[PDB]
Amino acid sequence: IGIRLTLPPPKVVDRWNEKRAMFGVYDNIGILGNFEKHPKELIRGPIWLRGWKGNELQRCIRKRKMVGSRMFADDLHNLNKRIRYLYKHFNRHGKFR
Amino acid sequence: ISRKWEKKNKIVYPPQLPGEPRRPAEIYHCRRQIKYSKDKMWYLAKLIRGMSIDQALAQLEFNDKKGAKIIKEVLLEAQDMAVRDHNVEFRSNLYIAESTSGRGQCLKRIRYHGRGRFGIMEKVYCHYFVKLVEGPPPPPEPPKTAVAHAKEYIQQLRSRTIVHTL
Amino acid sequence: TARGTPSRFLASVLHNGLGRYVQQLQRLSFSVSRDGASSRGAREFVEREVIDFARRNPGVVIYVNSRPCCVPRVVAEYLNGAVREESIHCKSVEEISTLVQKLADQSGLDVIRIRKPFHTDNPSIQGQWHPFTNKPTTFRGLRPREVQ
Amino acid sequence: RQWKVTSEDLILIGNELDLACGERIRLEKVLLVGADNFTLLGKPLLGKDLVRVEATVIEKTESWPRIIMRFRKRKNFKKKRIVTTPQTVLRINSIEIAPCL
Amino acid sequence: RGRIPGRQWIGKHRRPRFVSLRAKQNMIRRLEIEAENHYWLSMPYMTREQERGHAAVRRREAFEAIKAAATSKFPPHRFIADQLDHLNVTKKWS
Amino acid sequence: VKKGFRAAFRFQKELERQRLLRCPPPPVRRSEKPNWDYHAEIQAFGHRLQENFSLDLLKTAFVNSCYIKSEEAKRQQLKSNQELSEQGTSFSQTCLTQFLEDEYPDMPTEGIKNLVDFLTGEEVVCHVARNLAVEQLTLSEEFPVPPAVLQQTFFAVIGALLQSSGPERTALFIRDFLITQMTGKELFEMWKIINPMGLLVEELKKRNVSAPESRLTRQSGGTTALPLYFVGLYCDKKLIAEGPGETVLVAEEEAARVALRKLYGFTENRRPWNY
Amino acid sequence: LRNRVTDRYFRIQEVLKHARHFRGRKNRCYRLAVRTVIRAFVKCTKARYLKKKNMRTLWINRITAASQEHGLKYPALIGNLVKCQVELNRKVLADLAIYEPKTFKSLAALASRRRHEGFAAALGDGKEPEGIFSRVVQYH
RNA sequence: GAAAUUGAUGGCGCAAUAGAUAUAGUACCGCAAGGGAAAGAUGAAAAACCAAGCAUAAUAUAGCAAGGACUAACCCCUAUACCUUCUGCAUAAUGAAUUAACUAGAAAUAACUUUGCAAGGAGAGCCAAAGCUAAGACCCCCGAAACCAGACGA
RNA sequence: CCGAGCCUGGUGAUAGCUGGUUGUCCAAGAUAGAAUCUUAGUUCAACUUUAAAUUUGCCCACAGAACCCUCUAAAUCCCCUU
RNA sequence: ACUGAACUCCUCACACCCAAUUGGACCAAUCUAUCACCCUAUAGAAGAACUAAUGUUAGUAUAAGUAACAUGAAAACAUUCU
RNA sequence: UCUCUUACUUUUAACCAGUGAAAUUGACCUGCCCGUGAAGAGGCGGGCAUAACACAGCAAGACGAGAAGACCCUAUGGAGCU
Ligand SMILES: Nc1nc2c(ncn2[C@@H]2O[C@H](COP(=O)(O)OP(=O)(O)OP(=O)(O)O)[C@@H](O)[C@H]2O)c(=O)[nH]1
Ligand SMILES: [Mg+2]
Ligand SMILES: [Mg+2]
Ligand SMILES: [Mg+2]
Ligand SMILES: [Mg+2]
Ligand SMILES: [Mg+2]
Ligand SMILES: [Mg+2]
Ligand SMILES: [Mg+2]
Ligand SMILES: [Mg+2]
Ligand SMILES: [Mg+2]
Ligand SMILES: [Mg+2]
Ligand SMILES: [Mg+2]
Ligand SMILES: [Mg+2]
Ligand SMILES: [Mg+2]
Ligand SMILES: [Mg+2]
Ligand SMILES: [Mg+2]
Ligand SMILES: [Mg+2]
Ligand SMILES: [Mg+2]
Ligand SMILES: [Mg+2]
Ligand SMILES: [Mg+2]
Ligand SMILES: [Mg+2]
Ligand SMILES: [Mg+2]
Ligand SMILES: [Mg+2]
Ligand SMILES: [Mg+2]
Ligand SMILES: [Mg+2]
Ligand SMILES: [Mg+2]
Ligand SMILES: [Mg+2]
Ligand SMILES: [Mg+2]
Ligand SMILES: [Mg+2]
Ligand SMILES: [Mg+2]
Repeated sequence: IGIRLTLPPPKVVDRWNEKRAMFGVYDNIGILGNFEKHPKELIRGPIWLRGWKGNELQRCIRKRKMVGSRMFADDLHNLNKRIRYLYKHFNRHGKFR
Repeated sequence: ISRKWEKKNKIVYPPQLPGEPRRPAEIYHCRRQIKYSKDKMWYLAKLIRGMSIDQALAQLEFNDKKGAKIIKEVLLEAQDMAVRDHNVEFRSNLYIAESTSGRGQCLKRIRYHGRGRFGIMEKVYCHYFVKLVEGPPPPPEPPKTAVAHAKEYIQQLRSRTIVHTL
Repeated sequence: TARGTPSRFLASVLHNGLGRYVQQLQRLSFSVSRDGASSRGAREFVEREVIDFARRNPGVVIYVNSRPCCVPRVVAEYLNGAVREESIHCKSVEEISTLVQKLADQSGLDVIRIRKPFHTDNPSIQGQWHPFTNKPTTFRGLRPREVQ
Repeated sequence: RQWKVTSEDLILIGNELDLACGERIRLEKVLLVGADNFTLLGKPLLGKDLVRVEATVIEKTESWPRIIMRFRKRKNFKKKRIVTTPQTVLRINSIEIAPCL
Repeated sequence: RGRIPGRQWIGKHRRPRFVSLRAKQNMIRRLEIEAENHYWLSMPYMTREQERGHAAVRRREAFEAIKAAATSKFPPHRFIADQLDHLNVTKKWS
Repeated sequence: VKKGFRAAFRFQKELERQRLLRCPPPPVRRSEKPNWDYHAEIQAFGHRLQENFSLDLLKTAFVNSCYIKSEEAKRQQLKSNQELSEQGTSFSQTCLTQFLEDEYPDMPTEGIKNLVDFLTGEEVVCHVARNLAVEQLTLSEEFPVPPAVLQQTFFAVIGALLQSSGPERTALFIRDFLITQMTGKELFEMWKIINPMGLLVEELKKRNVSAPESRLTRQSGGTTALPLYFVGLYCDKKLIAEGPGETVLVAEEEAARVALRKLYGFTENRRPWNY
Repeated sequence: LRNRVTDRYFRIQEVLKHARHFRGRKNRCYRLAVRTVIRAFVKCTKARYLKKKNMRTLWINRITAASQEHGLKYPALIGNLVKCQVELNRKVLADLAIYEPKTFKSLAALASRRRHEGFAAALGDGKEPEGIFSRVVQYH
């Protein structure tokens, strides 16, 4: 009974809207623009993970380091607890050692 | 919830040809959310199942169960609507083709036990359904006689084949 | 399982081999698509094999309908009225050819358990065994312990 | 296998025979030929000049799906396979004998 | 009544087992086969000195083939045709 | 709600299947349904039967008079198959009589006529037509095609074959598609008779044989509710046949049937038909 | 609930379809139907060996019945047919017994003939002429 | 676990057991601190077929309930539920009434595979005696009695 | 519900202990011991798996491997051929 | 003499019966990019799959219509009586 | 109290009417004897028995329900006290 009895409303996707049409443009800004701008500078998102990647523990550490002072009280407490738990898990648990 | 029993009275058949047997009238009636257990109602439904309207009313008038009065009221309403709307000529010329009790929407309550413990009561409700068919009640299925029983045995013997061979 | 599935006896549609063999398959409807990777094999089959198959099997009418389809299909209709629908979705040309040939060579009878690998309408030529075969007869048909 | 056969009989061989449907064949390994009043027995096979059994490849099919299930209790050992064995239905057109005794 | 203590066939007090004529005949048959085996092994064709080195060449060649198979293990070739054939997934009609 | 479309589509297909099973649609002639071309279908019919039908004759055979009347009525709001069906019926009857007489010279004219009637009857001809797809190509004003119309169309097809190929090919067609229908059938399964003892007495009188004497060859459980009686018919103290039964009368009747089969040469172990 | 199963209905049905003909809740509840269906499929797989074994047992029983009707025992009939070099298998022998009683009587007579030839050879052990049926056709 | 030093515009999110606990810190529970829910679905206008459980329809000798079958449901023959745990379980060892939904493998080192470039690789830093760069691919869930801090309670 | 209250928080405490650990299919796969507050565990060996390089791996002919000890076993090791 | 396996032969086909562990080939559904357009394809991702944790929530069973529960009597329902 | 229990009243009880839980429950088409076996069988082997279902009792068994035994041991698990 976890199956709907009617077809869901048709999902129409405009493959040629502006976003999809111009997606990927300026990805080669560096190599095609005398390397004035690195492609990572085209990344819009959280300040602490612009042009950067890492596991959950590294991401949490970076977030606390970069915006920890601007975080809300309970959010920062949660981040500290998450960093503590991730440290314990990654440094004391796992199949391989 | 489902309410198909009520809709079953709204089906309109095409006009019958002159050289066609007269289609017996069928009247579907029901009562919803009766404060009565469906298990208890089933016994009354089985009792009146297959009987004529008058015989069912007679049995229900003298049965002591609470559901008997409700079923009698439902049957009387069914008879009235069959005569008024479904073009049934005679009141007495109706028999209970179908009679069943269905589970209703029940309410959950708490029953307090001896040591701070409890049980979950259920304020049980039941539905009741009837189909009234015009015409005399069908004759009861006669018990199969020794002759027919031996005939069936001999047919079983004759049906034997040489199994697992050409 | 056999107990959970219907079964039948080995049989032919109209004693198909006695007088002359008759190809039971009569209709093959190929629903294909102009576009769609699923029916690429169906398109190649229609291009390269369907004509040869049609001329090899003159008793089968083949209807190739190219319409927008996500699952290309082949519907085989047999003389006995049986209709078998198969999906040729994402099947290569060789797979489609083998499937079509199997449909052509297959009769319309249901593909269910066959109780016996054989079927004789005249199983006995010398007389089916009964208890009185291989039993000598006595004078005047006297049963045992009969006095006269 | 050994089949007891008669004219108009049907036989279900459990494999493809690499023969087009409706094609006529001669069954060469005939162990026994029998009539109402006499029977001829090979040692172990009767002669070609004695007996001629002819059939026709009526149908080529796949058997109904057979389930092959393997299970061992308390070992997480459960396996399922579906197999369809190719089959050919043949109709035995005639059984002819010649006076070669 | 008539219990065998513990488990049959293992304990100190096991269920008695008796050899049947069938088992005796089977063992005798196997013994006869092995006696014939003794006889047929008692007559070597060549002596040890005569056989010395008579198959050395063939054995060496067989091992050389094994070594060649072992040392020829090396990744298979890769083809532009194989890479480009994937473009056919979007092959359409007109 | 679970996001997705393919599971919902599959469930819709299953619901449609269940709806169809619960309320199956009325049967519809194959012409109405898609993937149909009459010319291709009729050509495939001819090729499948492996006979050089003339297309005009075959179309005339398939078209029925009732279809013509219905078409004229619709037009208000073609040559029928009468002559072809008559020719086919006549030729089929004569050819079946020839085959049966050649195969069973001892069979009486009444038996031959009854066998021909069985082979050309509505049931057998209807079954053959349905399994040969004559019904699909049949043009009639109502569906499913009634057995009479189907039989008429089948014999019209036979007549068209006669006009196209010739008597020899038509006789081969009949042998293949109607003579095969009596394979596995019993003489009196095909030719219903009453008083087989009377028929046997008459036949033996014609053959100048003493009237048969019923005799109790064997019996078992005579006093039980499941007796067996093997009753033999003896002429001049010579056994001509014997039959089993539950009662003595039934055994005698079956022995008479066996004797009739032996006399007419249609025994179960008779020579199989030659194709 | 980023990713959720939407086919669970069909996954359950794939087993309930095989469980429909069971008794009790085993035909309705998947937790029970799956176990019962797995057991049924395992039994079906293991039942092919038993089918062949029981077919051979039935053929042997029927051949024994017919041989006893003709006064012979099954071992004697089978062994003497083999000695006669008639390679009819048990299935065909049972089919002949049921449907060709006269042919089976002929085969039993042949088996008894060969048995008596063997008895005569054993009794008059030596270089006496071989029995007519005892002679074996040689293939090269 | 440093420092000198260097230089710095929405969603491949959830869609009523999900997403905030939230329709609400409400109802309810506790003296208090405090804990803490559930759920709703018509239409443009209301001034218009599917889970379990049952019923239709109780039951026929025998037995993991099925399989081989069979003309035939049963009768015939074969068959000691599953999971976990264990040397070994039908075990009279654990769990499970059942349906629906939810519910549990996170990642470095070093290697392997596939590209790119090549005594150099990398979009400063780093590595390099064929290396370097990039990618792919391995590391679970629930459960204590406890310990400590601050509140709330006679 | 006081061997020391209750609530919140650290807290997803920790647990070598118990339980659970969800699609299909194929394949290889049960091996001595050492150390350990350690024998309910772990690390290293051994076994096992995968990939790669190379050439010998197993079986085994003579010859050969101790006196103590008067005698003193089934065998073993080594080992070209095959 | 015969019976007797999944041993072996026979006809056809073969990757298709070891726990822990390990290698591999596929893959349901979801979203994204392009396709496709009566249910899809090639790829990229991930809260990606439950006959089992005295699992959590909800529904309905079983126990079971069972254990249990209730209203002093008559009457004109004024009233009287115990 | 007992030898040595009996009689009666009320409650309970059973039947009719109304209302209506609980632990428990893998599925059950749920027999006895002997033997076997994870060392005490309704389910396995050999025997015997065997139409079908209700209602009321009984407590020999389902190693019956109940509380992840408080006895005992173990844990480099706790805590109280000296
Ligand atoms: N990433 C992100 N972009 C946002 C958000 N809210 C608004 N924006 C962006 O803000 C831009 C302007 O938003 P509008 O609402 O059109 O205009 P506006 O009210 O002048 O915008 P603001 O000055 O941002 O309040 C758009 O590009 C939005 O996508 C947010 O929460 N996240
Ligand atoms: Mg209280
Ligand atoms: Mg309840
Ligand atoms: Mg014991
Ligand atoms: Mg610094
Ligand atoms: Mg919520
Ligand atoms: Mg249901
Ligand atoms: Mg038990
Ligand atoms: Mg248990
Ligand atoms: Mg335990
Ligand atoms: Mg329990
Ligand atoms: Mg005070
Ligand atoms: Mg307290
Ligand atoms: Mg933990
Ligand atoms: Mg293996
Ligand atoms: Mg065998
Ligand atoms: Mg995909
Ligand atoms: Mg998940
Ligand atoms: Mg579930
Ligand atoms: Mg659970
Ligand atoms: Mg109840
Ligand atoms: Mg009770
Ligand atoms: Mg009570
Ligand atoms: Mg009551
Ligand atoms: Mg016991
Ligand atoms: Mg009782
Ligand atoms: Mg006890
Ligand atoms: Mg207990
Ligand atoms: Mg414990
Ligand atoms: Mg400690």
